[PDB]
Amino acid sequence: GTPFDTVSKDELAVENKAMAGKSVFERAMADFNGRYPAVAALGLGPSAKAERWNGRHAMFGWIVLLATGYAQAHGLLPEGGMDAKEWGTWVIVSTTNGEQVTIPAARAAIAIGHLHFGAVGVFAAYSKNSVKDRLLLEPGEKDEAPAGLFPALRPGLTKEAEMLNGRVAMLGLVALVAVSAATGQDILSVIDQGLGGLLLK
Amino acid sequence: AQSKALPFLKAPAKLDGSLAGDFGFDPMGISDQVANLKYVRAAELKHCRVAMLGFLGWVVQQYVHLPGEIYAESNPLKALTSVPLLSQIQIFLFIGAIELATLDQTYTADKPWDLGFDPLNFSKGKSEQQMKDLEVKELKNGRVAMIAIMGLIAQTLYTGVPLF
Amino acid sequence: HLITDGRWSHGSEFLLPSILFLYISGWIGWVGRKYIRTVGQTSNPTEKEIIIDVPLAISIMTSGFLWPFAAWQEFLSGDLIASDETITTSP
Amino acid sequence: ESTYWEGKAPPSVVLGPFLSKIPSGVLGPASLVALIVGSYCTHESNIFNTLTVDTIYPAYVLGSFLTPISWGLHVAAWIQKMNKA
Amino acid sequence: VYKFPKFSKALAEDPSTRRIWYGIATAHDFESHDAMTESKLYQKIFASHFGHIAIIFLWTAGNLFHVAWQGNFEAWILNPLKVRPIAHAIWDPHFGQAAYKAFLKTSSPANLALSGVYEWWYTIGMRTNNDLYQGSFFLILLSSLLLFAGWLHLQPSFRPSLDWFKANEYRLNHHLSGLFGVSSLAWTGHLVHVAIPESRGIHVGWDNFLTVLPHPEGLTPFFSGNWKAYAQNPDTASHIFGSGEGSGTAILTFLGGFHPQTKSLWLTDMAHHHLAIAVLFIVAGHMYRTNWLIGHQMKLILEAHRPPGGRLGIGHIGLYETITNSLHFQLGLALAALGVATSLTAQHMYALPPYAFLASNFPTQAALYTHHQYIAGFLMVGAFAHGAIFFVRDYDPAVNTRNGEKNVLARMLEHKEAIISHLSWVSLFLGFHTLGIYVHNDVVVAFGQPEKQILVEPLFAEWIQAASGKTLYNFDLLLASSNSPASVASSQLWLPGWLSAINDGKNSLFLPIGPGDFLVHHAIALGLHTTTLILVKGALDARGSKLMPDKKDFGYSFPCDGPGRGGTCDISAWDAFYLAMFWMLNTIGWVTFYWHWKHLTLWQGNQVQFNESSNYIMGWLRDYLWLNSSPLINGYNPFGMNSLSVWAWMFLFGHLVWATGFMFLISWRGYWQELIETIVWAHERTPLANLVRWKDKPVALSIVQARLVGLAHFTIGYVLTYAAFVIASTIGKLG
Amino acid sequence: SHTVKIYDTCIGCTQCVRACPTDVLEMVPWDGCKAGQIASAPRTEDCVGCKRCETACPTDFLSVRVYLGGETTRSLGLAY
Amino acid sequence: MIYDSQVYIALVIAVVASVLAIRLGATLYN
Ligand code: CLA
Ligand code: CLA
Ligand code: CLA
Ligand SMILES: CC(/C=C/C=C(C)/C=C/[C@@]12O[C@]1(C)C[C@@H](O)CC2(C)C)=C\C=C\C=C(C)\C=C\C=C(C)\C=C\[C@@]12O[C@]1(C)C[C@@H](O)CC2(C)C
Ligand SMILES: CC(/C=C/C=C(C)/C=C/[C@@]12O[C@]1(C)C[C@@H](O)CC2(C)C)=C\C=C\C=C(C)\C=C\C=C(C)\C=C\[C@@]12O[C@]1(C)C[C@@H](O)CC2(C)C
Ligand SMILES: CC(/C=C/C=C(C)/C=C/[C@@]12O[C@]1(C)C[C@@H](O)CC2(C)C)=C\C=C\C=C(C)\C=C\C=C(C)\C=C\[C@@]12O[C@]1(C)C[C@@H](O)CC2(C)C
Ligand SMILES: CC1=C(/C=C/C(C)=C/C=C/C(C)=C/C=C/C=C(C)/C=C/C=C(C)/C=C/C2=C(C)CCCC2(C)C)C(C)(C)CCC1
Ligand code: SF4
Repeated sequence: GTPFDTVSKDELAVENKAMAGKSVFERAMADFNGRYPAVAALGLGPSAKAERWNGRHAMFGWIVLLATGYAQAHGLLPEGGMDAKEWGTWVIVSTTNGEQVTIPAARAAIAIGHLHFGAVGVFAAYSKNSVKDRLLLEPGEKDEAPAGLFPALRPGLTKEAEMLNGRVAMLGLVALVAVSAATGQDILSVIDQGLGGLLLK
Repeated sequence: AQSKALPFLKAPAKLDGSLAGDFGFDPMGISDQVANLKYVRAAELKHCRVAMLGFLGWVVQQYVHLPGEIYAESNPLKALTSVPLLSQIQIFLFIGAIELATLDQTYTADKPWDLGFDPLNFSKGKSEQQMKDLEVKELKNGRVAMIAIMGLIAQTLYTGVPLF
Repeated sequence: HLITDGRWSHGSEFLLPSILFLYISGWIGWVGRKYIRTVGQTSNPTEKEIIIDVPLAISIMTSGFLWPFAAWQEFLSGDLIASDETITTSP
Repeated sequence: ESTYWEGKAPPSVVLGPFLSKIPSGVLGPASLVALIVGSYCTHESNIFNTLTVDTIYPAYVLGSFLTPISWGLHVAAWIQKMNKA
Repeated sequence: VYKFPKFSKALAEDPSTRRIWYGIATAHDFESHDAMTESKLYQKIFASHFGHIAIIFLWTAGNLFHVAWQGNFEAWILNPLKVRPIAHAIWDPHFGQAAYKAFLKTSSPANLALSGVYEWWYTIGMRTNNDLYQGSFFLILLSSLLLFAGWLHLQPSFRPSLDWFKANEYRLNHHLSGLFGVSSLAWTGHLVHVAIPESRGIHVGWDNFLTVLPHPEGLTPFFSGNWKAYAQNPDTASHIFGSGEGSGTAILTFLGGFHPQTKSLWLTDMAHHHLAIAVLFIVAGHMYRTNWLIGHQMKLILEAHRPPGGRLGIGHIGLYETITNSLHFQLGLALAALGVATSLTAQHMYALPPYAFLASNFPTQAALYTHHQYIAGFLMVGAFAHGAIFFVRDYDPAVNTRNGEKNVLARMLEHKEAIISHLSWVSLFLGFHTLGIYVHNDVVVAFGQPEKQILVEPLFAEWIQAASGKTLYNFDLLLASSNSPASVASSQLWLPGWLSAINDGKNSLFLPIGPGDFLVHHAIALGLHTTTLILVKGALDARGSKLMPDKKDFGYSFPCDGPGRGGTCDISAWDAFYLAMFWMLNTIGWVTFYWHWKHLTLWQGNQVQFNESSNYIMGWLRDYLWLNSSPLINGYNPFGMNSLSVWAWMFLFGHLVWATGFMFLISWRGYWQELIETIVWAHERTPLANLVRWKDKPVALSIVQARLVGLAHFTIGYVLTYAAFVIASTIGKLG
Repeated sequence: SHTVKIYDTCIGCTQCVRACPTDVLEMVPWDGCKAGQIASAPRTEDCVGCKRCETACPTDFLSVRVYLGGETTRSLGLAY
Repeated sequence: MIYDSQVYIALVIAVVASVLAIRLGATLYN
């Protein structure tokens, strides 16, 4: 308060000159890697490996969303709800007045398809020695170098092309979710509006 | 004695010389608990800048509005609720994006208020005395604005008249 | 229901049995203490505790009817309480 | 300093640097007057006249607070008297 | 086998599984960690406090959110006496159709809320599932604030020093005045502004609170001094809570007793209470000295307090440095105060229900009382354990001694034998005679002659009840008399409300008592005295005894000193805590059994069943346990199940955990090390499993660890089985 | 490994050394007692903590003291 | 009945409180 020091002189912050320059992206990456090792060494978090994998998944999922819209529009995507007598009480969603509303059968089928794809992913994860691109970084391996604001304009089946397309697809998913939340329509409704009407036709 | 603002009190130990705007004004001795004056000066300057922008926005919203209808509310406190949540969340996200890097910056640096913001280069070529004078101007204007923006908020909450 | 607040009106419920027990228990404690202190000054104090000296035991036991008087004649002489030969732990 | 004491009375420093300088001939009668005033205020707010919402009388309340105080004043009076003051 | 106990290199070098077990159990003993200083200790404790408060606020926010989302708060508002509050929904894949149907409440299977949060939130003025959501949002924001503060105060320039942490006067001034008084002032502000009109049908939310006057005169009487105006026109005796019918305009009143409709304390009474508490604590927060030359230096106060004749030694001279430099002394004091405080909460929230319609919520009443009494016992045992820890590792005889003479604390170790001997005498006295009277009643009633029972009327306690106004025992003492000065003094302030509540057979306010109450209170006294004996003996004998005159050199918790000198099992101070936990559990069990049986008889109406059968043990066993356990055990039978099925499962689960504790307590080590060696040989000498080998050598649990695990099983089983029994019995007996 | 300390109350009666099951204690020359010998603990790495050493100590409150500490495969008595 | 927006933003705010918790957890060291 006055007759003593609240903070000792031996415990004072020192400005980190090691981050001079080092644009916010480099600064954030360095801070994450130094603060959280053993998850940064694995390639997790704000890393080029994680960004590449998430971009691949975002592109594949744009494909999956288009397929789901097509299936819903074209009379596929089974109708009704799951059978509680067949699949237990865990599929029951609510009981309004004497009727049990269950999980829609369409949701169950879509979950099964997503389970197929996620299982493929889990196999590839526990198949590191036989896959071309691993999920995590080996001890020693170093994370590919960030592409930057604009990756190199190298057309074709190149690392830069896949990188750019993954970033674009992830941004598209972010924008799609933002539009759906702000305006209030369904995700497929937003995709239908953003395709003119050629999806849910 | 050593306070210029309260010519009768003696200022606390940490109020001396540098850190422009130092008028010896710390009667409660808050500076005695903080290890340095870097963080409190950073907070004071952030408040000064936010209050300057708030006063300017208060007056402009009183007189000028965007073409859209959602921005047609004249009362700023009523516009706080009339404006759609999308605009406010966008503003908050922009502020938070600016704030996280500066969050890493402030708690460790020697000049946490120095965000490197000078697009027009109003400080390139200025001497040390001129730079200190500019800092004093900024601090004064900010303190006056803080008082003013709090007064505007209070008078709008107490009378409903957003100005005068 | 027993009225044991202390009033003499219901004095035969608690107070009189209380006095009777205090007399009997003081008798027992006094004769035990007297026997312990008496055989504690012999050659084999521990032997006389598993093998009671029945003559001395009978002598002490029938002398307990004066335990209220004996207690307030040994406390006055300082023979009832030890002072500092009692053992204490380290702290 | 050194408020610790082992004699007959504590040093006058335990009374603070406002009561340490009051003569005992002032504290004593003041303590008795405060005790009498506080007892009368307590007995006038209550006991003699039953309390009511419309009758609180900050004088009697504030007064009654002189009874607890009185205790401290005469304790200090004794401390000053024993310390040749 | 390394790097897990980062704080202890001695454990990290252990090649066995003991390293993992001890790494968990020593993580919070910061004083014993490697490379340890006092500054780091206080800073880490500070950050842990911040994280803990964040956890508490997150828990409260979760309760609010789950009541708002899956509860029936809004429906419960319109019919609080018939609608059963819902805690949260259930989604368990293991449910059959029957379990889903039985637990089904409205739209989904859900759990009834026994925490009484519905009544508490309704009383403080919540009427919408959007009010609860706002509270959850705000509490998550507060949790974020506290987490940010905890992170911040570990940063280099924001880590407080030892002087700031040990600044007693500043912390006391601020804690008392700011925390207590200002929080009470803000709570009075909320109570008045929101709660008072909301109980009268006027909605005061975060929009119309700057324009809705809490009182019609509006702060004019406060500044004018006409403070009586805030008490004029209170709520009438026909006021319907939450509605304007029969309401008033007063905000601070004395009424005493309970609301005629909700059977709970008046909201205007509680606002006035908190305002008075706020003023008192704000005043009391200016006592100690700070940077402005006035106040008290507690070192001087402690040093000056030596009786002149001399019976406390040199007084409290060395206590300031003793308490300041020890975190276990302060922790013990805080835990003792908290235990007494939560015992007070338990004892007052049933006699003086503060929340609307909480008196008629019997299961929540029982659950709240049991929960708070168990927490009280835990806190008391923790206070005594930390006192023992202070004796072992923080007590310095030199500081507490001046020129041979010892201060008030050091003298407690001189007559420690006297203290322990007299605690033992009181415990033996109470146990012998309470058990004697109980067994006498057992034998006499069993032989068919109940008239020969020894039944002592609790006249001393009935005297107190009459003193507070109960005209049931014909004492005519202080408030049972209309002519006594105690009655004439408050005849116009709070007696009409208080007398109308104390002299009512439907309340729990000063429940009528008889010989059974006398005997059970003596049993409670015996339990308290024996638990205190164990804890005090462990605390005083912590630094050494005749069997181990260097016990302080072995620390607070060590297994033993070996089989030498006759055997030294359970000789440490930690073992005293371990033994006293059983006695605390037993004493709290007696207290909660007494409370629950008394209130079950009161609610069912057969109070004659308790008054007659509570004087002998078989009466308890037959009429409380055996009688009220019937609804619980029939939560599921070979014919079906009820919503009480989960409580029967928890009953059996508690019994199982209790007996596993019995395993860990009766069977000791040494018998489990050789068996583990046999298992190790079997694994090492079998094909197809030799490919897999352990990294940590499997060893039996240590003696102290085994005692802890057995105690944990015992306590968890105890708590679970009694919670299941009390809740299920109340629910199944009282509808 | 556990810690074993010897105190000058040692009378050199050797009962501790001949009771150690892991050969931790030994008798060394001394001039503080009649026997001219004092117990020593030069091999505490083999100390198991069984405390047989201080069960055989005749001195009043012991002259050999075993303080249990960090555990090792030798101190835990692990044959595996 | 609370809306999807009310629950969603409460979940998002809960996530933010989680990132603040690990930062405190990691700052209290391994
Ligand atoms: C007969 C002698 C005698 C006397 C005078 C006392 C006196 C006392 N005992 Mg004690 N005690 C005795 C025998 C005696 N004890 C025996 C034999 C035992 C073993 C069971 C104990 C076990 C014991 C404990 C565990 C405690 C005491 C305590 C006490 C003190 C409080 C009184 C009390 O709690 O009674 C306790 C009495 C009993 C538990 C029952 C005693 C059993 C019988 C009745 C006594 C033996 C009679 C003896 C055979 C007579 C032979 C004499 C004859 C040959 C002439 C007091 C100093 C307490 C204390 O320290 O408080 C200060 C305490 O905690 N005593
Ligand atoms: C006004 C200023 C102020 C305020 C509000 C606080 C508030 C707090 N400080 Mg704090 N502090 C202050 C100034 C202040 N401090 C100063 C100036 C210092 C430096 C000297 C400190 C140093 C400090 C330390 C070192 C620590 C705190 C801690 C805490 C927290 C305690 C835990 C908690 O939530 O308790 C909430 C408690 C209540 C809301 C009230 C409790 C109600 C009680 C239990 C009921 C009692 C009623 C009655 C008496 C019962 C008995 C019945 C009767 C008949 C006897 C709390 C938030 C601790 C913490 O957790 O840090 C994060 C901690 O470790 N403070
Ligand atoms: C706010 C109160 C508070 C605080 C700050 C502390 C703080 C401390 N105590 Mg302490 N204590 C408290 C209350 C408190 N205690 C209470 C109330 C008791 C009585 C029960 C104790 C009893 C106690 C003992 C006996 C000891 C400590 C020790 C310690 C120190 C180390 C703690 C440690 O290693 O944790 C280790 C943490 C654990 C081992 C986790 C145990 C978790 C238990 C078993 C519950 C988990 C089961 C859970 C309920 C699962 C449910 C089952 C499901 C099927 C329903 C530390 C300074 C120790 C020490 O050395 O002090 C110097 C020590 O020996 N305390
Ligand atoms: C926008 C975003 C990140 C924005 C980050 C910003 C601004 C960070 C700013 C900062 O760092 C700086 C600059 C400086 C720092 O000091 C401070 C901060 C402020 C912290 C991430 C989006 C991230 C978006 C991601 C990762 C999207 C992933 C989508 C995937 C994987 C696709 C999944 C699917 O395909 C499946 C699986 C199945 C299909 O049915 C469904 C779908 C959904 C289509
Ligand atoms: C890349 C992508 C999809 C890629 C799909 C691929 C590769 C599929 C490959 C396949 O192998 C699979 C997987 C499976 C096979 O069976 C099918 C094929 C086809 C063989 C979608 C991107 C989708 C990208 C989208 C939707 C982008 C939306 C962007 C928006 C809305 C931008 C808005 C802004 O630009 C404005 C308007 C103004 C700016 O200032 C601000 C912002 C906000 C930046
Ligand atoms: C806005 C402001 C300054 C803004 C400056 C900016 C953005 C400059 C930015 C840059 O320089 C940098 C940073 C870096 C450069 O490289 C680039 C640029 C971009 C050039 C100051 C306001 C400063 C504003 C001040 C001092 C306001 C004082 C207000 C008062 C006294 C009001 C009083 C009243 O409102 C009440 C109280 C009640 C009412 O009813 C009555 C009245 C009287 C109206
Ligand atoms: C071990 C130890 C410790 C601990 C301790 C403890 C834990 C204790 C406890 C304690 C306790 C727990 C106590 C209690 C107390 C209580 C009291 C003290 C009470 C009182 C009351 C009163 C006094 C009342 C009165 C009245 C009446 C009766 C009527 C009404 C009114 C009036 C108020 C008047 C410590 C850490 C410290 C240190 C070390 C050692
Ligand atoms: S423990 Fe005692 S006996 Fe066993 S080895 Fe170490 S010293 Fe010798």
